[PDB]
Amino acid sequence: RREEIINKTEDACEAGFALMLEMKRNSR
Amino acid sequence: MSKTHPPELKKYMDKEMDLKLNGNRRVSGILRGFDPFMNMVIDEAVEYQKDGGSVNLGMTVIRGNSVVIMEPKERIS
Amino acid sequence: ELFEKSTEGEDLLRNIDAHYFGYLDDEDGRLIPLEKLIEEKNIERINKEFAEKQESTVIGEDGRPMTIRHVLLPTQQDIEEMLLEQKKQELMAKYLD
Amino acid sequence: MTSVGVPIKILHEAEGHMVTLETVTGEVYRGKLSEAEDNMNCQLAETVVTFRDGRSHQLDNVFIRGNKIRFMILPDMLKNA
Amino acid sequence: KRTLYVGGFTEDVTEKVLMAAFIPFGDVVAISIPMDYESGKHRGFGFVEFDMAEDAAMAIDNMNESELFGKTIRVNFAR
Amino acid sequence: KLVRFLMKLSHETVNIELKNGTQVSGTIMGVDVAMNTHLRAVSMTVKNKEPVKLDTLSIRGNNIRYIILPDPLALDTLLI
Amino acid sequence: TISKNNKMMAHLNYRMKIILQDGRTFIGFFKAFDKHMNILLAECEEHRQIGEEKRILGLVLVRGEHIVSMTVDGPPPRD
Amino acid sequence: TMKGISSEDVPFEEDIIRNPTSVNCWQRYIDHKLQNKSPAKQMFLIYERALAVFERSYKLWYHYLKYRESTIVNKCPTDNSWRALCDTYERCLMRLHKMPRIWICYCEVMIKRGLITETRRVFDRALRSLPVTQHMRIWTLYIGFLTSHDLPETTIRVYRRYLKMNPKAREDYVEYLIERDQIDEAAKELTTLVNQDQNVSEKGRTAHQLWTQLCDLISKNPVKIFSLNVDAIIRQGIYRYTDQVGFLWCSLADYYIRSAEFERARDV
Amino acid sequence: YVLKERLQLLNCVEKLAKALKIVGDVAYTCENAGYFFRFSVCRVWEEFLAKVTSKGCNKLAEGIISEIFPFTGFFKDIPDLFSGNNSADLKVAHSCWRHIEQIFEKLDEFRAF
Repeated sequence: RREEIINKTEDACEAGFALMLEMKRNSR
Repeated sequence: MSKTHPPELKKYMDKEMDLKLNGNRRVSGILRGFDPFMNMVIDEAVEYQKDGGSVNLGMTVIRGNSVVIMEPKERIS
Repeated sequence: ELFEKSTEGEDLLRNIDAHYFGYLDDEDGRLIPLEKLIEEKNIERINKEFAEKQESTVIGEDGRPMTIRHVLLPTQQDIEEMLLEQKKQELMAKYLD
Repeated sequence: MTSVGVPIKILHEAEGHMVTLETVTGEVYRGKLSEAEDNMNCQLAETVVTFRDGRSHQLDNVFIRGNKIRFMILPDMLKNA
Repeated sequence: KRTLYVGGFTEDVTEKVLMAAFIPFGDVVAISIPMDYESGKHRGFGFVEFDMAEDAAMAIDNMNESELFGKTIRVNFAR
Repeated sequence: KLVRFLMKLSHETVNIELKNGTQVSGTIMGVDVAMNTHLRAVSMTVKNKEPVKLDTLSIRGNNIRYIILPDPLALDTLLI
Repeated sequence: TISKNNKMMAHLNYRMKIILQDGRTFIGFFKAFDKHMNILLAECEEHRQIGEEKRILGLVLVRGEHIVSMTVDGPPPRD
Repeated sequence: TMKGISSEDVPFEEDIIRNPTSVNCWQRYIDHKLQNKSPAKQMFLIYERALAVFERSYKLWYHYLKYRESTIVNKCPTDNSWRALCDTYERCLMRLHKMPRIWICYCEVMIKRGLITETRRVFDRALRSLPVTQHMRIWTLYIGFLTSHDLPETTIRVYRRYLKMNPKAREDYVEYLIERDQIDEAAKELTTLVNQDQNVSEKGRTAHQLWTQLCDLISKNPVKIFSLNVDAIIRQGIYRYTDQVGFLWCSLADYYIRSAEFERARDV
Repeated sequence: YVLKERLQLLNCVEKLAKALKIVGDVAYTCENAGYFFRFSVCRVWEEFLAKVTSKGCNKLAEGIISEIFPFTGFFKDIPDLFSGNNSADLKVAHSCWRHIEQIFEKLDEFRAF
């Protein structure tokens, strides 16, 4: 779980921040 | 699986019958024998030869795989 | 895990209701236009795969109008006299000739 | 469950009716059949034999061993099965 | 393969009703309903023999788990 | 083992001999180990009979007296 | 044709010819297969060599061990 | 013209006229007419004539309906000949509506025609008409037809009917809904599964494993889910599931991070 | 009430089948009665309207509607059902049909019971 929980919250940032950039552009 | 039992030989055993052999030979004999190998045992039998007279066969054994042809004199009931 | 092993060692009739028989599912009607769209692509799909190779009108069982195509046919009486006339022709032909 | 013995089911259906068979000696037999075995041994009760010239004889019993024989002709009724 | 076992029917199902039910599937040659001698009524089961084995197979594939007079009948090959 | 040759044996041309002094020539197209022999494009030469041609023939391999095998068939790899 | 079940089914509904150990030739329809190569032959005709002779026959079952040669060649059948 | 008699099947026709007593008199006629290798249009007539006498015979109906389907099989399913076959099943069902094979064969024919809108209706009739003990033969076709197509809204309503008689299929309903991206409905049915206290489901999953599949589904799809207080259910896992508290706090934050709600992610 | 009325309606279906000389268990259930209505009662009714419309308007005898109307045996408890005027008798004939049709409409709703 030490390896599970870190690496699966890393892609979560990747999926999250990719979406955040789409939101930050659509606001323009 | 299951396979099958030997025939109901009891219905035909101990009767008097004539037997036929290759080469047109005739035998008359009483039969009383059975085994898992399905051989035949003949007793008090007499042979009718194609090239001679007749002789009496004393307690005769016949291998079951070789020959099996029978003619009985008593009607089955 | 012993309960996970417990099944290894080891009633619909009371729930049938008006919803089960579909009395309470079809008042909406928005299903049909979606069904239509899939239904036509099916017709095209079978055509492409194949390309390489009295009436009565009545209210039906489900309340929606249907049609019955009753068969019209000679019943036994009409065909009985039809074969009668046929067999008389060959009999009289054979009797004279 | 068991699913085996398809010819045996057909062979059981052939029992009780009349069969024709030929032997290595060349003559033809006609007989009524009611005995069957997995090893193809068969027995006929009441039988008529006819030779390829003009002689015929009647036989009350004939026993057939399934492994040193020519093949037998089975009744038509089996086609219904 | 030609004889069927029918079980689970109501007391109103007579031999004529089973004859009526199973005739749709084929020619019925005989019906046998073992009656219980102590009660004078049937044991809720009866046999039906068809002329053709194919007709018996069609009877199973439709009549098994059918309702006959409001009770679910079981139809199977008589062992 | 001999069972490997019978199952692999296909497409080649062979001459076949039968118990009644009969000779057959046919090409094989079959895949099984039980020696069941199926022939296509067949020529037949029975003892005391005129030769005849057959489009297809099927023979119980156990009945065959002997089979004659063609030159390019490398039997050594099939026999192993 | 011989033994193999899937091949057996394909050859059905065709006219098939048989030759046996005694020189007779037979032609018949068949719709049966035993994996030990026993087949049921229907509507058969036999030819005999003394001269020449032909006989009309009843329905037959054949054992593959006796069969010397078998070939398949026929038009659409009769029922 | 409408009249015409052969020279060769007149004995069978006359035999029926004198012996109107059994299907066998027609079967000898029908069986004879096939050995002649006769035209299909004549066969339909003899069958419909026989079925005018013996309208409750399942054998003649089943044979006739399958003979129609046999001779029409070379025509495209769009053709009106396949429509005429369905109208024949309606006339058959007006006698044999309690025989399941006729309903099944009718439904299979509707699938071969490829129509959807009233194929579903034929199925709904079969359920009303047959005994409930026969319905499992229908449902495995009915659901199999629907789940072969991209028909989410219809299949939903038909499944929640089906699960009233076979609730054990709810596992397969969830798997369907996930494949059709009905994630909110799939999570609704998972909660219905987790609310059942049986130690294991028929797919071999215990309630804790079913609840883990819910927490998986619900955290990794923040945008697609609306009916569930995702935060509330995951905190109901920090409660009770004391052996995975550290995992579930991260799983709750993972949900918010995927929602891009980074402020509430920091709160968690 | 629904159970009671369903039984009395099925007795009318039996009475209707008797008037039609139709033999069979058509009154056994609403489902049997519904197929009886669609296949048999409606067919005979449409076969009546065809004779009126295709011929009865201008090339059949006056009052023949009193002969060709099929359900006369069902309304046997009404005397003088048809007066002998095709232009008028067709209206009461339609009124007779709505009485029969209303019976089966009620049954088709009672099938759920």
